[PDB]
Amino acid sequence: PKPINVRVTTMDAELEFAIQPNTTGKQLFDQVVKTIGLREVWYFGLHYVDNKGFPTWLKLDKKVSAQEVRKENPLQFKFRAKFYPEDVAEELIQDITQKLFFLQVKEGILSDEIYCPPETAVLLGSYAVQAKFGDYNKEVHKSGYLSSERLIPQRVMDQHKLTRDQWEDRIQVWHAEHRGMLKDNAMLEYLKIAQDLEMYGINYFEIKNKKGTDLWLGVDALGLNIYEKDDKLTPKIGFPWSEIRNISFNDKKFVIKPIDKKAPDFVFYAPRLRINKRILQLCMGNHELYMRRRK
Repeated sequence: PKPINVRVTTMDAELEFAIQPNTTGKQLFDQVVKTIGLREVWYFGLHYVDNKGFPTWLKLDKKVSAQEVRKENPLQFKFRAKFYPEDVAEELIQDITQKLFFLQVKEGILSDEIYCPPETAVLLGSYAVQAKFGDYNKEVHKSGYLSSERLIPQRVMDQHKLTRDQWEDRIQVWHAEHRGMLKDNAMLEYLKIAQDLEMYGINYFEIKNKKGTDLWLGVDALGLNIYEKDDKLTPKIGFPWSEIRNISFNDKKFVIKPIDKKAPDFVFYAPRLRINKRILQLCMGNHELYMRRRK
């Protein structure tokens, strides 16, 4: 039948090939991972922009052609991590997987999505520089060698009095300390530091309690967190996956039901059904992976 042209990018590559009207999301996903030689498939998914302009995750047990992908030639998909390990250093197996996590997390730090304090930004940048440039080399890494790099999150640059040049100098000092460090190990060290950031690995959603107070829900590899609207850093209430019997989803509502029956149910409301559906998907996926690491 009539071929459908698609294009899939990962953090550092683009793939372009054709699929058929009957091709399922799983079949497309399978073609992608096999092409790049990635086997740790449980972390990843394909997202696309729907016909209304909303980023959406591709459903694997459904025809690609049946999912309202923005109609264009080629269809555009991004292959990205949807789930994060609990500890990158002990769980990730392949260099490719580790690289794609490094690139994706670094993107979120450099875009200011993931709050990073200044000294951490400098340490992180030093590993990214070691990964990209290799060992510091006086001979070729002369002043301004970091001039065209996005090194530091803009919000960090903005809340301080240092200049671009001075940030570079701080990174260079740390870059010099990493001498001999192989690229894959620099990426791993980067991820070990980022993992410790308070906003790392969390999807945030606007929600309200029954009182109508505006809050945030965070969903991550470890469980659920409830935050006050003005502070995404420090949870007010935490619900580890180990402590959750069930999360019921009814229309716009959610109800977190504890394993400990002596604890009460916690009820929340999300503003749009679209968002609620995605909360459900992330809860399901993270809970499922949580069980695996333990058994």
